[PDB]
Order: sequence, then structure tokens, then C-alpha cells
Amino acid sequence: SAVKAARYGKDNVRVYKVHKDEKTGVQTVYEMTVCVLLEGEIETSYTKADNSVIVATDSIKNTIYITAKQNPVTPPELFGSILGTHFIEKYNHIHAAHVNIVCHRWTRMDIDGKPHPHSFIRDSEEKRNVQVDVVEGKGIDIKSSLSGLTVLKSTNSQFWGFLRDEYTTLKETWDRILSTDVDATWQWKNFSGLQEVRSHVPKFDATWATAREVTLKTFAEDNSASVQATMYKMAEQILARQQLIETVEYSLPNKHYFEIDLSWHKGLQNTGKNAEVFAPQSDPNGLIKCTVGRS
Amino acid sequence: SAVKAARYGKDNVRVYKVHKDEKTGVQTVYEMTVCVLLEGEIETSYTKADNSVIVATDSIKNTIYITAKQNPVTPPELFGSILGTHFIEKYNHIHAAHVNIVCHRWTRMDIDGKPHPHSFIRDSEEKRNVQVDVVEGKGIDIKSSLSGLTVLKSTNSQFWGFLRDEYTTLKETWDRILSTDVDATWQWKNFSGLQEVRSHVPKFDATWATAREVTLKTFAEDNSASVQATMYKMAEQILARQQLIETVEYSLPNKHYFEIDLSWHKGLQNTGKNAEVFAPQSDPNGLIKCTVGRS
Amino acid sequence: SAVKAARYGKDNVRVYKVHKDEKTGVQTVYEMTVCVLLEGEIETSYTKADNSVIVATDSIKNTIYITAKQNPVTPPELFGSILGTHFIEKYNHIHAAHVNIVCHRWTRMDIDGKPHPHSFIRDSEEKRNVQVDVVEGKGIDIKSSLSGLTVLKSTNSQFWGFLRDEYTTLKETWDRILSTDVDATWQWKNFSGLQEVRSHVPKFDATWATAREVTLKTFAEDNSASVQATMYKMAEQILARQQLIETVEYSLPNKHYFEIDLSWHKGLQNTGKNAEVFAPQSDPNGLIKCTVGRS
Amino acid sequence: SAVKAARYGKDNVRVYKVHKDEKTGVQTVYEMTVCVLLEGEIETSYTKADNSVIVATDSIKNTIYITAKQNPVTPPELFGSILGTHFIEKYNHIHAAHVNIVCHRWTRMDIDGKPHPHSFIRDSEEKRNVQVDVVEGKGIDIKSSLSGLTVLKSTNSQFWGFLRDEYTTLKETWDRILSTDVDATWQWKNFSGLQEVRSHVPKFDATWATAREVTLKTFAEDNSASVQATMYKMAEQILARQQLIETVEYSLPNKHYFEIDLSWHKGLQNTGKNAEVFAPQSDPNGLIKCTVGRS
Ligand SMILES: O=c1[nH]c(=O)c2[nH]c([N+](=O)[O-])nc2[nH]1
Ligand SMILES: O=c1[nH]c(=O)c2[nH]c([N+](=O)[O-])nc2[nH]1
Ligand SMILES: O=c1[nH]c(=O)c2[nH]c([N+](=O)[O-])nc2[nH]1
Ligand SMILES: O=c1[nH]c(=O)c2[nH]c([N+](=O)[O-])nc2[nH]1
Ligand code: NA
Ligand code: NA
Ligand code: NA
Ligand code: NA
Repeated sequence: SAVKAARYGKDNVRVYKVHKDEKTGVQTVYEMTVCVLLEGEIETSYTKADNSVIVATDSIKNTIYITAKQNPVTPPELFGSILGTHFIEKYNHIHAAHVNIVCHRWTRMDIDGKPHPHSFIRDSEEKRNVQVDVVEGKGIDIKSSLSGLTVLKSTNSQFWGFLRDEYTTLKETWDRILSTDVDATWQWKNFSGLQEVRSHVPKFDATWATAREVTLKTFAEDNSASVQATMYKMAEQILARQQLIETVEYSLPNKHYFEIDLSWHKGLQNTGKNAEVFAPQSDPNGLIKCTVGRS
Repeated sequence: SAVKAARYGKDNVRVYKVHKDEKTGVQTVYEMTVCVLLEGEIETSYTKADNSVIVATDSIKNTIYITAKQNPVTPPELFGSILGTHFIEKYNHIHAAHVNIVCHRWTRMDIDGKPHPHSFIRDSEEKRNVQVDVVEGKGIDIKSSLSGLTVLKSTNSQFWGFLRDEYTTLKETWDRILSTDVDATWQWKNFSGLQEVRSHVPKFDATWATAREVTLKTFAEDNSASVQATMYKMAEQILARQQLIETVEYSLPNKHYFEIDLSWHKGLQNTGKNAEVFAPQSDPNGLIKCTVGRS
Repeated sequence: SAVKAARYGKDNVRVYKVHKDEKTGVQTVYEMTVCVLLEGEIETSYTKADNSVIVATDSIKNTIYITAKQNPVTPPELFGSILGTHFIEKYNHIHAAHVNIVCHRWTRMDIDGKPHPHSFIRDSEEKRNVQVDVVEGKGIDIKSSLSGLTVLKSTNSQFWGFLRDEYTTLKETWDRILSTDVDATWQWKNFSGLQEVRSHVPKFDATWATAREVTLKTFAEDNSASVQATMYKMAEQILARQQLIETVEYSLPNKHYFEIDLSWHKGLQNTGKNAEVFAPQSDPNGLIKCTVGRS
Repeated sequence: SAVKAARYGKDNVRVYKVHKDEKTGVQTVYEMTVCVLLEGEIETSYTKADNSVIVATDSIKNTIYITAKQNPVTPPELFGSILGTHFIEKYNHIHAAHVNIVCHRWTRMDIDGKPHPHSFIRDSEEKRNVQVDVVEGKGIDIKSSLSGLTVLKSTNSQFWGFLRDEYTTLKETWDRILSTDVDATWQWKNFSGLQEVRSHVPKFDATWATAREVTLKTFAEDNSASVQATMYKMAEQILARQQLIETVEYSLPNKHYFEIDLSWHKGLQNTGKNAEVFAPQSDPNGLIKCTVGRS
């Protein structure tokens, strides 16, 4: 036998950081969950019980905290790049570092209509994420995403004209509910190293904002022919607004809301134009995926 | 043997309802999860296999949908009361109906700064809930609550002066992080029936708003001596602002954020005044509860 | 305002303990999650910022570990009683201790048909739990339970003869699937203190075994008229086999498995006697509860 | 813009099937969760609102049920292959079908020491899974796995000899707890189509059994130098016992159990040889991965 691939490290490392402005007394918080997995000349830890090649996962944890103490943790694309670069530079025999970061929302509270200097609310489980792969000799590959953005529109969604055969029971519709949990990923041009990442730092928050904005406005305004057709419109716009992105990927569940026929009870009319009460379906769910690039 | 208590029904019933304004084309959505459990002269279904006394749980489900079709689903205190009253009035041998409702957030989107007529976002897993107990002969008992309201303040929390003995290791602190998930319940005066609930309908949305407002402002502004002391201030204010509430109950976890001593590494200073990076602790957690009534 | 009720403490305390037999080298492990909440003369911590009355939740945590070091952690009824008694005896102003314990399964592995001396498997998320309320002046109240015991029978379940009216659509059936997650609780006679708990120690493991045994055999063998009728048979038998239990409570979801009519496709017959493929329903679910005492 | 990749279908489809032996009255149940995602000449559904190319996800659902009615659902490698083959053969423009199956445990109960003909228990959340990729022109690629197999050993685990530098605080140990959730995957030789899968049907249950057996025995018996070294031994043995597997992949968290120093309390000795009570850590966790192939 032989090792064909191997990576190891520390997962589920929770990290908080606070910034305190001395002049103003305004505090800002950041919270994330970090995973760092390393690759390199480590195969003998598996095949020969040779632990000398192992940077202990506890030491990886410590390094995450130390790196957060010594550097900005925002934007997460930057933090991830600093962190991954550290491992491949510090350790001769480590040749790749795979950094995943989940950013949690802590939005400043407004109290009596004024922003509070040190109080925050979790306004949803929507996450902002990065996957940063720092590979010796091959730069830094970054995938940025937003996830857990849960939306619903109550009309201006359709689904008709699909293939019909002996497996088909679904009725065509010209007016349905559409709800989803948005998972959207933009894949950056390869960066040659940490300096090139640094050179683009403002583009990370701006592109996340654009992606979110485009997603919400297109979802709200598209008189949707399908999840397929709507998500493609989102991706095309994001590509048109950031040249340093190569692809945009969406993964969208169709979280079904079924009509409830109540005509068996006192002739109640609750279908078609009279539909008011629906049964949200937990499972199953359609799942629609696309990766969009430039022509 | 003998039945000492029994209740049965349908849990986890997901319900959506849409309202469409003909004049304006503005749509409004509501979504909930409903549980209805019945009590009455039903013991023989347990002891003698006598199903004649059972209103099938599937029929309870149907009734939930029908009731939602024929009535407003908001405020949930009202809907719950209508629903519970139905069962004790329709069925001679059913003498109590226990209705729990979880309301899910669907907040109207603002697109390009204008509210959208039919598009919504789940801005957090914060819930608004009711527990409505409709008991034949004894009116309607309602507990209203908000839950899953997750907050953090980065300073203006203290904890010192606690009991110290041979079990104590915790250091006193004059400046710590405080984070919690707020579960707040206001218990209404008993209502004599559905008419009295109806008579108070505007008070339900107003009292939920007050409770939320008081919670957030007191959390943000209190230079907190303890979770105990802060939650009591919240409860006292809510009681002072709605005479028809008898008690306010809080259940608050203390979601700990631990300092990380990094002085072992290059003499890094990350404790006390220099504390910037912290380790959020998933477990264990303090749990602090209070029920506050009037003097 | 005034405090009407208050309790506070530490939740979600994970605890492992190992026993090592010197003679034999056989190791045995125990793992639990513990919550301890205290009541007493603590109201001034809420109303007057007086922390002097607070046994810190961190100290409660420490005490859990210390108590586990100095005492058997099994049966959990005993451990819980020792732990709760400690708090009301150690602290004059603490008058009740509420101890909840969740026991996790670590079943010894059999390797090559022989039990292994120090290797274990989690054979399900079924839990064994206790709720121990130690109240100064009023002894020790214990509720023991098993939960998360998930079972299915593929026939010998019926449901017919239920009430039929204008809300009813459910078809009567003489042969259906029955599946549930068993939550069964036996409530002990009040104990006057820790000595009386000690005096009954063998009865705790024996009664848990009986409850589990009765549950499984009655579920498997009862040609069930309803969940109501089957759960009552379980409760009656457990009461008949342990005189020191006062009541047995069951809480059982009916986790529905729906037939799928496929006759629209090539006349496939998949209903009634020909039913082979079913759709398990995640929600909604019937919920059936009973508390059984002695006549 | 242009579509670079696209797949769509139905996720989270719950499926039960029962087999009834007429001769004997012995019933056997199977339960799974299925996802089917299709690829093909479908890009115009995204770019041009052309739904004519869409096999509706509801029809995919129906097809899953129909296929389960007409074929064995075990072993899941076979069922998955039948299902995926159907889609690429039935639809000219569909060129790949990606089938994921999660199999849930329903183990026959033994009652009074005899196996019951129609009653079952969920003995853990351990799953048996397949990923079956049926690609037109390129056969059938199958990855089989077991997951959620949670184990603990209380001794005969070590971790010393790892790299030590200025980021390192972890103490070397010669006797620690090791616990993990086993995720093990065996990747089959490419199959040319459904006939070749059929030809190997007995090997699927046998290889799953071997993988489970090897995993448990090696975990229990290895005086472990590291998770790395132990998991490699498991993989090598599985490869040696099934020539039709090309690689074995493990993904193992190190679910840490920390010592608790209690010497601050009455000089209690709970570390090293005296360690009895430990704190299980929910997060963070080491994460160790390997893909092993043949030399
Ligand atoms: O937008 C949609 N795309 C699909 O591919 C689809 N398939 C189904 N369906 O049959 O339920 N609804 C759908 N809605
Ligand atoms: O506000 C608090 N109340 C408490 O009762 C408490 N106990 C502990 N503690 O020891 O960690 N922190 C606490 N903080
Ligand atoms: O055992 C049962 N008890 C019930 O009370 C019940 N109600 C319904 N039902 O209508 O679905 N099934 C049921 N099955
Ligand atoms: O088996 C192990 N492998 C590792 O790579 C490792 N790293 C750490 N650690 O530092 O905690 N424990 C570990 N245990
Ligand atoms: Na390197
Ligand atoms: Na009645
Ligand atoms: Na006391
Ligand atoms: Na094809």
C-alpha cells in the first residue's frame, strides 16, 4: 500500500476578536470558525509511525490564535491567506495549507435610533465564508461565498414547459411560491502569493456586497421561469461587475410550498387564485446547481 | 393501573398563509409551526382500545389548516385562542386544548431602498411564540414569548463579589464579554374565553414589541453586575408597561468567551486590557432563570 | 416588582469517568452531560446586584468534577442525589438543587467474539436520564427515563374506529407501519434523603432494565389498536414490577409512513396488500402522551 | 457568460421498502435517503428559460419510488446503479446521473432471545452510504462508505515525538483516550455498465462487512502511535482483502478528552496515572485524512 493523498489539522476552531477605538470608544467584533488542514512530506506519519513530521494539531490551533492577534481578521480572504502562507513558509516540509473560514454575523445594534458603541446582534445564521488553498509553487486559490441566506417570494415564480412523459405527474403552474437557501460562491483568479492578495484587499468586501445585492434584487424582481433561469441571471451580473472573478457557482434548494385542497370541507376554495394556506414541505426538495464562467 | 393524565394530538404542523391586497398588489406572508394537544374523556382509548373517543390526529391537522383559511393567523395569541376554543366547543368530551405556535420571520425585503411587494427574507432564527391553554370552565391561559434572540456586548459587563470557598477558581472581573440567547416569556392574566382575547388584540403585538425593545436597550445600556441583575431590570420594565401581564420569565445562558494567554509565545500580551482574541466556549454554559411578578 | 421564582447554575457540563481494574486490566467508561441549577435565598442577586449570595456557575462546574472524582457516577440516580445533597448541605442559603443527567452509551466492543478490555462503541443515541430534585426539608424527588429509543414494526398495527365527522379524511386501516422514538419516565416514591436513595441502589439499574425490556417486548408483540392502547400496556406492566415507582409516563410520536399510489404508472399496484414502497414523513407527526398511576 | 457545469435533481427523498416472505411470515425492512442529480444538454434551461430540457425534479422523485418498487433496494451499490442507468438510457440528452444513498439502520429485534419477524430497532445513527456516478460513455463509478461509527478506547493510545517549536504547548503523552467518528470510503474499480455491477453483487455486502470489521478490530487492538498510523493500518488491510477496490479513504476527527487538574482542591490527584475524570471537548477537534492506494 501507499499514501495517495493526505491532509490533517485542526477543525472547528472558534475565534473572536475585538477592535477598540481609543479616540471614540467604538468597539467592533469579529467571530469565525476556522479549519486549517496541511499537506506535505508527511506520509511517514501514516506509514512508519514517524511523528517528527507532524506539526501538532494543537500547535495549529495556537497558530490560529497568534495569527489573529498579530493581523487583521478581515476581510477573511486576507486573514486566510496570511494564515495559510505562514504554514508553507515556516515549515520546509509543508507544501500546502487549506484554510476554511466561516464568519458569523455580529451586527451593531441601533438603540433609540443611534448605533451602539459595543452591543451587537446575530441578525441571522447567514454566513460569509472563504476557502483559501495556499499551495507551494502555485500561489493562492480563493473561493468566497455567502450561505444560509433564506428568502421567499409569494408570487412571480412560474414553472411550465418541462418534459412530460409516463413518469410525470407535476401540474404546470404560472404562479407559485419560490423559497430557497442561497449558497453562492465566486472563484478568484489565482493569486501568485500573499502580496497579490494584499493588493486587492478592498475588492473582497466589495464583491461580497455586490454578490449579495445582485442575489436579492434578482430574486425579488425576476418573473422567474425556473430556479435555473433566475440563478443564471444572478451569476452573469456578478461576473460582469468584477473582472477578477473567473466563475460564480450557485447551489439552490427549491423548498416546496404545496397547495392544500380543502374543497372536501364545506366546499372551501383554497387552490389556484383562491390559494391562501399552504403546507411548507421539509423534504424532499429540488436541488439546482450551476457554475457560470465567461464566454 | 389508571390514567392519571393524558393528552394527544398533532405536532410539527407547518403552516404558511398569504394575504394579497387587491387594491395595491402588496402581499404579506406568515409562517408558523403548530402543535395541538387535546385532553378530555379519552382515557378509554388507552385502557380499553376504544378509539371512538379519538379525534384523529390527522383530523386535528386538517382543522389547523381550515382554521387558518377561515381566520387571521396574526397575532398568534388570537389564532391560538380561536383554534383551541374550536376543539373544546366542537367536541363535548374534549375539555382542554393546548396550542403551541412558533412564528418564523419573513421580513419584507427593501430593494433599492423601497419595500418590495412580495419578496421576503428570514432575518434570523429568532422566533415569536405562544402557548395557549384553552380549558373548559377555566378560560384561556396565554404565555407569549420571544426566543433565539442572540446578542453580544464586548464590554460593560462585570462579575465580582461572588462567594469564594474551596470550590472556587474563577477570577473576579470588572470587564468581560457578555453573550446570550434571549428566551423571554410574559404570562397574561387569565382570559374568560375567546371574546376577552379578542377585546385585547392590539395589546399582543404591542407587548411583544415592548418586550423586545426593553430587552435590547437594557442589554446594550446596563453596566451589568451579573446576568441576574440585568435580566431583572428587563422584567421590571416590561411589567410596568403592560398591566395585563402577571409575570415575566427570562431564561438566559451565559455563553462564555474565555481569554487566551499568549505570553508563552514571544511575550504576546492578550489578557486584561490587552485582550483582543478570545476563545468562544460552546459548552458548558451558565444558565440563569428568573420569574418576576408584581409586589 | 418581586422575584417569584429563581434558579441558576451550570448547564451542558460534559463528564467522562474511567474505572480501571488492577487485578484484571478491564477498563469501564462512563460519560454524561450534567446540569445543576440552584434555588435559595438568592433573590438579592437579581434585585440589588448582590453577588455575595451567588455560588459561581464555574464553581458549580468544579464541584461536579470533584464529586465525580470522589464518588461512583453510576447509577445516575445515586450520583445525582449525592451531587444535589452536597449543595443544599454545604451552603446554608441554598435550599434546592435540581440535577439533570443525560447518560451516553459506551458499550464494550466484542472483537473476534470476546469482550475487549478498553474499547467501546456508541450503539445509538438512546439515552438513559435522571432528573433529581433535592429540596431542603422535602427529601429527594427522582424521575428516571430512557429516551431516543427508535423502533419500527412493519405490520401488527391498526387504527380504525376513530371519530369521523366533517373534519375527517383519514382512512381506517387494519395493517399499517408503526414507528416511534420512545421517551419513557418512571417517577419514584419521594425519598427522605440520601441515605434512603442509597438503600435502594440496585433497584435503579433493575427498573431501567425492566422498563426497556417491557417497552421492546410489548411494542414487538402487541397487535396494536393504537399508540394509546399499546403505551398503556407498557406502563401497567412496569408499575406491576416495581412497587417503589408511583407513575410511568410515555411520550410517543407517531412517525408516519405513507403509502404511495403508483397506479398512474403502468398500473403499478403498491397499496393495501400490495404496498411495498412507502414515503416516511418527517413532519407533521402525531404526539401521544399518558401518565399512568396505580388504581 | 456561459454555463461551465450544471446539475439538478431531487435531494432528501426518504424511501422505505418492506419484503414479506409468504412462506415464513418474516418481514424485512429497508430505509434510505436518496439524492439524484442529472447532467446533460440542459444548459438552455439556465440561459434561455427553455424548460423543455428539464426532467422535473418531481418526476425524478416519482422515478425513485417506481424503481424501488420494481427492483431490489439492496445492496445500495446495485440500486444506485440501476437508478442512474435508467436516467441516462431513458433520456437521450441526459448524459450523467449522480446518485447518493444514505442507508438507515433497522436491525431486527431479539425478543426473549428469538429474532422477531417484523419488529426493528435503530441501533445507532451509523450509516452505510454510496455515491454512484453513471456517466454516458464512461461506465459507473462507485464510492461505498460507512459513517457515523462512534468509538472510544480508554488506553493504548499515545502521541509523542511530534515537532516542537515556539508554537508548541502540547505535552507528549504515552497514555491517552482516543475517540472518533469513523468515515471510511472504498472506491471501486470503474465498472463498464450495469451488467458488470450486477456481476459483483455479493462483493458489496462482503466488502462493507470487511471494512467495518477491520476498522473495529484495528481500533481496539492497535497500540496507537497516532490517528495517522492507526487509520493507515485499517486501509492497508481492506485493500489486501478486496482486489476490486482501488483506494480506501479515512476521515477521522480526534475528539479530545482533556485531563482535569484538581490538585487545587484538597490536593486531589486526577492527572497522569491517577486520571479518572476527564472533560470531553466538543470543539475544536483534530481532523486527520488519508487516501491509501496500492503500491
Ligand atoms: O424551478 C424549478 N426547476 C426544476 O427543475 C423543477 N422541477 C420541479 N418539480 O418537478 O417539482 N420543480 C422545479 N422548479
Ligand atoms: O452573570 C453571571 N452570573 C453567575 O451566576 C455567574 N457565575 C459565573 N461563573 O462562575 O462563571 N459567571 C457568572 N456570571
Ligand atoms: O395510534 C394512533 N392514534 C391516534 O390518535 C391517531 N390519529 C391518527 N391520525 O389521524 O393520523 N393516527 C393515529 N394513530
Ligand atoms: O493522533 C494524533 N495526531 C495528530 O496529528 C495530533 N495533533 C495533536 N495535537 O496537537 O493535539 N494530537 C494529535 N493526535
Ligand atoms: Na514549506
Ligand atoms: Na368540550
Ligand atoms: Na442549605
Ligand atoms: Na442519455
